[PDB]
Amino acid sequence: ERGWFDILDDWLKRDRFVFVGWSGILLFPCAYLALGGWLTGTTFVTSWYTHGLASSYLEGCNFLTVAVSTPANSMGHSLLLLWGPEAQGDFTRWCQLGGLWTFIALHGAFGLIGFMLRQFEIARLVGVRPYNAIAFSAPIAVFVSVFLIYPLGQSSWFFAPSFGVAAIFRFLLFFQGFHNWTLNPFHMMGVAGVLGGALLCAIHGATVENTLFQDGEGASTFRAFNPTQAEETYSMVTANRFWSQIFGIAFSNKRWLHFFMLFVPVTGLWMSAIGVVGLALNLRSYDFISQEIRAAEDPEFETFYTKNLLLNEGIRAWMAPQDQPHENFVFPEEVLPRGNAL
Amino acid sequence: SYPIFTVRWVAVHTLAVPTIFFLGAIAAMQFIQR
Amino acid sequence: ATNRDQESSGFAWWAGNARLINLSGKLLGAHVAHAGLIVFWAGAMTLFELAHFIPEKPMYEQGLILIPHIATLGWGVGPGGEVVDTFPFFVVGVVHLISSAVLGFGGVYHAIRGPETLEEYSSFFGYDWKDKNKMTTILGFHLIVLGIGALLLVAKAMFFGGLYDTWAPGGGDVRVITNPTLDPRVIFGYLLKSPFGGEGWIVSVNNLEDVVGGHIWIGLICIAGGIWHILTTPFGWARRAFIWSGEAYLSYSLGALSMMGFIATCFVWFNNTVYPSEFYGPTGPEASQAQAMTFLIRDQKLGANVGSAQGPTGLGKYLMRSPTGEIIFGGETMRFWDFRGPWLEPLRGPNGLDLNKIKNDIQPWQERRAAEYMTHAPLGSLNSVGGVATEINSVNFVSPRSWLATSHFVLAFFFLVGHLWHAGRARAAAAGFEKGIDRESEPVLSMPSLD
Amino acid sequence: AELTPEVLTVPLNSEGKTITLTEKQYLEGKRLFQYACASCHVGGITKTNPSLDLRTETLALATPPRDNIEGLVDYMKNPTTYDGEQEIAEVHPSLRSADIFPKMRNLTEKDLVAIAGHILVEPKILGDKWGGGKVYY
Amino acid sequence: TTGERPFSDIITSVRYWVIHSITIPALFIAGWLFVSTGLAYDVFGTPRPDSYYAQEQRSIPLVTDRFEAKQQVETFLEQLK
Amino acid sequence: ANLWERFCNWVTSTDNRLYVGWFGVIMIPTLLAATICFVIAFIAAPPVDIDGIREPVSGSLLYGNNIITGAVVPSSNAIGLHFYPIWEAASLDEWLYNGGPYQLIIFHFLLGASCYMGRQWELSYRLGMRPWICVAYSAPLASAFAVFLIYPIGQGSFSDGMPLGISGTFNFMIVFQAEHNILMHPFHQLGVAGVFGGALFCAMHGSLVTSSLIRETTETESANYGYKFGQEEETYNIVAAHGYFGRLIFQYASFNNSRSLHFFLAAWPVVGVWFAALGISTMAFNLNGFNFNHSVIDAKGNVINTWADIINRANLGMEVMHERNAHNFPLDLA
Ligand code: CLA
Ligand code: CLA
Ligand code: CLA
Ligand code: CLA
Ligand code: CLA
Ligand code: HEC
Ligand SMILES: CC1=C(/C=C/C(C)=C/C=C/C(C)=C/C=C/C=C(C)/C=C/C=C(C)/C=C/C2=C(C)CCCC2(C)C)C(C)(C)CCC1
Ligand SMILES: CC1=C(/C=C/C(C)=C/C=C/C(C)=C/C=C/C=C(C)/C=C/C=C(C)/C=C/C2=C(C)CCCC2(C)C)C(C)(C)CCC1
Ligand SMILES: CC1=C(/C=C/C(C)=C/C=C/C(C)=C/C=C/C=C(C)/C=C/C=C(C)/C=C/C2=C(C)CCCC2(C)C)C(C)(C)CCC1
Ligand SMILES: [Cl-]
Repeated sequence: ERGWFDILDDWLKRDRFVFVGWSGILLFPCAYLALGGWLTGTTFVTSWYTHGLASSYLEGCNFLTVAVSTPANSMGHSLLLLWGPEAQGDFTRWCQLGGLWTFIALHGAFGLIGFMLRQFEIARLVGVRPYNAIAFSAPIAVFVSVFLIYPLGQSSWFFAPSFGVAAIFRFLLFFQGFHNWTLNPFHMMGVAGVLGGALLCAIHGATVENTLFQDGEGASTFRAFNPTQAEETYSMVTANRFWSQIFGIAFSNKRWLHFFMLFVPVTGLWMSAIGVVGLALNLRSYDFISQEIRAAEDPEFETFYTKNLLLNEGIRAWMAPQDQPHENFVFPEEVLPRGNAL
Repeated sequence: SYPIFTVRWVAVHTLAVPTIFFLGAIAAMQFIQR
Repeated sequence: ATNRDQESSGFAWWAGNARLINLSGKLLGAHVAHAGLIVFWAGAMTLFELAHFIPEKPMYEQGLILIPHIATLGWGVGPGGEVVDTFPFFVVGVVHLISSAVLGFGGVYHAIRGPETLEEYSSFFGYDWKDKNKMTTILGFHLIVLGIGALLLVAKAMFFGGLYDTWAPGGGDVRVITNPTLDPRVIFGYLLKSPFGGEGWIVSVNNLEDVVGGHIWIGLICIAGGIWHILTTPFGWARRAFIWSGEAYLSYSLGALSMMGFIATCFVWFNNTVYPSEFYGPTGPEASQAQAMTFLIRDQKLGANVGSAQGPTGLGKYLMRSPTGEIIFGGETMRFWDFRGPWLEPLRGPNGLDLNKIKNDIQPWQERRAAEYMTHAPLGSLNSVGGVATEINSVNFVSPRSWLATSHFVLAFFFLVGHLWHAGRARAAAAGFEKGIDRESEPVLSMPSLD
Repeated sequence: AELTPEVLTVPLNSEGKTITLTEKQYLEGKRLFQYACASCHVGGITKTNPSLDLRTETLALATPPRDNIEGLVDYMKNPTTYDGEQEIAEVHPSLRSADIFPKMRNLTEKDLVAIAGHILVEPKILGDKWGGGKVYY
Repeated sequence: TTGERPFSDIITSVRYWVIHSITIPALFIAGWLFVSTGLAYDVFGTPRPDSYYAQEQRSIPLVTDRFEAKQQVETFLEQLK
Repeated sequence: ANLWERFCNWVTSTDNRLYVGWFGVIMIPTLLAATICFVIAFIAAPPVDIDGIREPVSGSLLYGNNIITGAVVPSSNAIGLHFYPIWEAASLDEWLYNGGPYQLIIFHFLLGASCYMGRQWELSYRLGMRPWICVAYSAPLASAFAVFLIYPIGQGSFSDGMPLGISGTFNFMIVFQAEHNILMHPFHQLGVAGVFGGALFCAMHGSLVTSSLIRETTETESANYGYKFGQEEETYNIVAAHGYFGRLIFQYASFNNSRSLHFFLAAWPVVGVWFAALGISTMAFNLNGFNFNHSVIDAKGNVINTWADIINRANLGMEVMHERNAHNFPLDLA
């Protein structure tokens, strides 16, 4: 049977400069539109009607301050389809109401699905194990938990991260002030995975490069390697002795080493995603009850935990009126928390 | 010897064509006054 | 194309300047051409600064780092650091710019036209990195040149107009240094001071007599050691401790420059004698003390007894004691009580800040100076918005002290990395394994196992 | 919203005469204010004495009144304390003290009017932000 | 190799540069005019420097209803005189 | 074989289970001193007057802390940058009140860790290795110098050094953002690219090599038994890995030279973390992140807020609340 399905399969899987595949039918439009929506919005589109903010090069923002901002809080969790009942097919209104945000987020979500299907599809054609696709589940878990689950637990898309450099920084600081997110052990595990992964990257790359065999005569050692050679290009035995004597322990199994390099950052990102799922519901690690009982009763008891809450209280009161304009917070000067003199 | 219009050709131009248009638009923005 | 590709030289293009290691004549060219770049920037940057300079604005409001260096030496300024004549700034710039053409010419000639190696052409200018006698002789010549350079500063100070003295009675002025400090207990006593707070090692030099006398001692020492290294050859203990190779010599200099960069970072951050605040702006400690002074003055004018005003913590609102008893400014500036500056010392008594002087002897010029320094604190954004990080746009300011300290910390750090890179490589190349482990001779395979 | 002649019309003196500035004067006032005054007065506050700001309501109750061009131009020649009782040229920049405040040496009478006009117009634009401090940033 | 013509072949060919010495500036100028004619403002609904606020108002025209948001923006746009 | 040569051959011996070496002769006592003091102080030290205002902060477990809130508290702001060894105090009780332990721990630790870096160079020399592993370690080492030594120097007090504790670290980060807007500084942004990218390339390299392991085992056993320590032949097929990853992106975006691949793995996080350390080290001298507060202005001159102005609101809340009793004058200039 060589019907139209099989002929199409043939064409999709040709060895070309950019492999396409069946997964490419999903991947390429959705990735292209998500990127094009971000460039279109950061270049031309305002956030005046949803946030009270300028957010495009057209308005005078720079690369750090442009964003595609989230819709207004009054939209709730509306899909904000261009043909939906809010924009009613009007492209200009759609832009002013924040339709580009759901546009980028939804096409991005399906684009990420398509990239992971591409990893599976190419792996199956070339004949390798699909561990690259498995590792890519961690970026997907982060994207889905931060950009979809988190706002879906909150009141509206408005509280999702906006797509911009400084807008994401605001997201970090909101999470400190409102959620005490540094205190959350799921974030802590994520930090461990990311910093541990950067550590392993640096140390493995440096170790290989400084245990190389002399396999050529030049002072540039890069040339003395052939992709099809059978021999290891560096000495695992010497590397093992160096680290055992420097650090006490060392890798001895090169397959374990590289699985571990996969395991550490992937697991960290997965842990951080779980904590953000909790924050969707305000299920925070905000307090230690035992500390609060002591501190309420004993005005001489002070720790770095109590010092940080005072900082969080400053963040909430001083940023909330501007950051949440739909709430209409009016905080007179006299109610603002402030230390002496400042 | 080689073709001119390939998949690679399309992929190159769906990126490069809007890029140049956007760069001209952003260059014009540097002369806008309030 | 002698040694101008990877196959002949062994070095790829991205390490292309390593192809010059044994080509003394081209290596001379690279060094001379580069010195021309240094002199070019000094000349051109001065002219740029001068073209952009308004004499009625303080230097530190105008982004100037070179003119302050010239003014400190006594050229173009008078009482209080006011600019009286911009012509010396012009001269210094022009002469450096003109000289860079001479150096660029010589550098380009030796680099591409002259003899690639100098050993065949001249045995005086030729050298082998491994010739310990020749290398210390070249070192000796350059120590004599450096020693002459330190004496040129002494000559300026003692015979050719003097130096700007921020501490001079009457507000600061150019002063001729007639009695430079020569007592070696003073000069070398600076070298044994702790580098910690209240001591500050050599960064604490606070008078021009010590600065000039230290350069007399440094001048002689360099000239003597230069003669010593011309007439001698390294001793046996020295021979066994060092690696003797071009890359090794480079690595030692990289370590030395890194150390000097870190010292310069602290000098411009704390010292207000050889970096006068009139020209560079107040130091961080200085501006913080100046705020305390400003509000003490304001509140005392409104009738407050600043000596007995208890602040919210129980410590004095305006005045308190240091851990050793001295009367100092209160608030968070308690950390800065080691600061000394000409606008503040008239209020100082044997026990520190004197309450009677505070009550009666504060002059309007001190109030002016403290308000100016408080409002030119060395804080500011990377796009030169002056003030704390939360300040709005309006003031286009970043202190010269911040520019000079941040740039030289970054440079000193990378030069420490360069020392480690090149010292480790020099050791490995001398011993013969900088290209990798010999498979048939892997040292670990001949060692007993650890367990 | 636009910078209109209405916005640029400010009191010339205490008797109720107004003067209408040009956009060029206003913009020149801003640049000269930044040059000579903003190191202490950014945003209409006073960093070395926060009790006194540059709000029009505060300037109206100065002695003599400073909420008009002539009062402000006189202040830049011969500044006084808030109650007019003392002359503070020795510690505040002015033409009288241009020898010790050198940035004042190249200010002309026309410059003083432009700076004055900036101080009087900015609150009409910024509202509470002018003289309000960090609370309104 | 995958059969397409090498990029280094193409971009050093006179024919490439004959074509793209026109198409590249033409696109740039089209982008410039999209802004200089003011068309970008109207396509995307972005305020000009003089249309963020009415002359004396200092409140944001913030959308506060879901299904009448389109009419709210149109109402805000009228009130610009 | 005299006694000094015997000692030198033991110090530098490649047969010790842990290499000592000349750097190790300084490393071992300083690290032991810092470790013992830290453990004792973390468990039992009494509260410390960090900001010099007679307002002691409790950092130890016995005084009401858990693992997350506990810290060794930086030394008093009244001390500034003065050297405060035990023998400069009238008593141990004074020394403890004023944060003496902090100074003892970080000075011994920074010495020991610098010698740890030298020790990495030294052993590579004794084994016939290339020497630059220590250059990779200089990135985390420079970062420790930045938050424990350089930042105190520029701000004039070890009381603004980073606390030795988990919540103390967060306090340090929040106040740093308030006073330098570090999120808006490109060196911190390069640092984030360094560690985000380092974690990405970590999982990337590990997944690709794991994906191309050569079948050497049955399904009931760990594939890790298919590699044998010291074997001569490579354990995965780099050509198949390149063939997969070249098609995932495009062919020329993929490495086929294992040496340059591994050099890139070394360089990206190390260079990134160097920039992070330089960010902290240069914000130590108050060259702060980009300030775009009120940068966008409308035709009338109304401020149009950007996301930068929202960040500024958060920074103000941190600024006005931190060290709430420590300021008497309106500007926090250090
Ligand atoms: C200060 C920076 C500096 C200096 C002084 C040098 C100097 C040198 N390099 Mg190095 N190099 C540098 C940076 C520098 N390099 C950088 C950044 C890289 C990385 C790209 C390299 C990579 C590199 C490689 C791969 C090689 C060198 C080589 C050389 C030597 C011979 C160059 C030659 O033959 O070119 C010939 C070039 C020309 C004839 C073109 C014009 C060159 C002239 C000098 C330009 C001067 C213009 C100037 C404005 C004129 C002023 C004249 C006026 C004063 C009268 C020379 C000593 C070569 C070498 O080692 O040989 C043994 C070599 O193979 N370099
Ligand atoms: C006096 C200082 C000095 C001197 C004479 C040398 C000399 C040498 N170095 Mg060393 N090095 C130094 C300092 C120095 N280095 C420092 C401070 C570092 C730490 C970063 C290094 C790190 C280093 C490494 C890692 C290596 C060398 C190597 C070498 C050899 C080849 C150099 C070359 O051809 O580069 C060619 C120059 C380039 C390819 C250009 C580099 C471009 C830089 C990164 C741009 C920097 C940005 C700029 C400052 C600002 C932006 C500009 C932009 C906006 C336009 C040569 C002997 C190589 C070697 O070991 O050979 C034996 C080598 O692998 N050096
Ligand atoms: C010692 C070095 C030094 C210092 C402290 C200063 C300081 C200053 N300069 Mg000067 N200048 C310098 C060197 C220096 N400059 C050099 C080399 C040039 C020629 C390019 C100039 C030409 C110059 C001009 C034309 C002007 C200044 C101006 C100024 C002032 C404002 C600077 C500013 O806004 O920066 C902006 C900040 C940056 C651009 C950040 C640069 C970030 C770099 C690229 C990172 C590099 C890191 C490292 C080196 C690379 C490592 C790579 C790694 C892989 C190893 C300030 C006083 C201005 C002024 O006010 O004049 C009166 C002005 O108009 N300078
Ligand atoms: C330190 C830098 C330096 C060094 C070590 C050399 C060394 C050499 N040069 Mg080169 N050269 C240099 C810089 C340098 N030059 C400069 C700056 C220029 C442009 C002026 C040249 C242009 C040049 C040419 C055209 C030629 C040489 C030649 C030579 C070789 C023979 C020189 C001789 O015997 O003169 C004998 C010594 C003297 C005549 C004494 C001169 C005293 C000077 C001019 C007065 C100033 C002295 C004082 C220390 C200067 C302070 C400078 C400081 C402020 C920066 C010798 C290898 C020759 C060569 O390569 O033959 C094949 C050759 O033909 N050089
Ligand atoms: C750039 C300047 C320079 C350089 C590169 C050299 C280089 C050299 N000198 Mg020369 N020397 C110089 C200037 C210089 N000298 C000057 C100006 C004088 C006159 C004072 C001398 C007088 C001199 C004598 C009498 C001797 C040398 C010798 C040597 C050789 C051995 C160096 C050595 O082991 O140091 C290593 C340093 C030490 C062993 C010092 C002790 C180690 C202490 C504990 C380190 C302390 C470091 C600490 C951080 C210090 C911080 C600052 C401190 C002052 C507080 C070496 C070739 C030796 C030689 O072989 O002569 C032929 C020798 O006997 N030199
Ligand atoms: C710091 C060194 C200052 C500079 C520079 C400028 N001003 Fe100032 N101003 C300063 C102080 C400490 C005070 C209070 C003086 C007092 O004791 O009363 C003032 C006051 C004014 C006022 C009066 C404000 C009011 O009465 O409400 C005005 C109108 C004023 N200053 C204007 C002004 C101008 C125009 C400046 C640039 C030429 C300028 N100031 C600079 C501190 C400082
Ligand atoms: C949204 C939407 C859509 C779409 C659209 C699109 C698809 C677009 C695209 C667009 C695009 C596609 C654009 C682009 C642009 C680009 C740009 C704008 C770029 C720039 C660049 C630059 C600027 C660069 C820079 C740099 C760097 C980065 C680094 C290196 C160096 C340099 C400096 C060069 C549709 C219609 C469907 C529908 C509706 C909605
Ligand atoms: C070798 C080499 C190199 C390098 C080179 C160099 C580094 C060079 C240098 C050069 C130089 C370093 C040059 C210089 C020159 C200069 C000049 C030419 C000048 C002139 C001047 C003038 C003409 C002036 C004028 C004036 C006056 C007099 C007055 C005022 C005004 C004015 C300014 C107008 C490279 C890397 C490329 C590579 C290859 C090899
Ligand atoms: C000018 C002046 C002055 C003076 C100064 C002086 C007098 C100085 C001196 C200086 C000096 C006099 C210095 C010295 C230095 C030294 C060093 C820096 C050393 C080093 C060493 C080393 C590095 C070694 C090493 C080693 C070892 C340890 C082991 C064996 C091997 C080897 C060799 C490697 C004063 C301050 C008064 C004032 C101001 C001005
Ligand atoms: Cl204070």
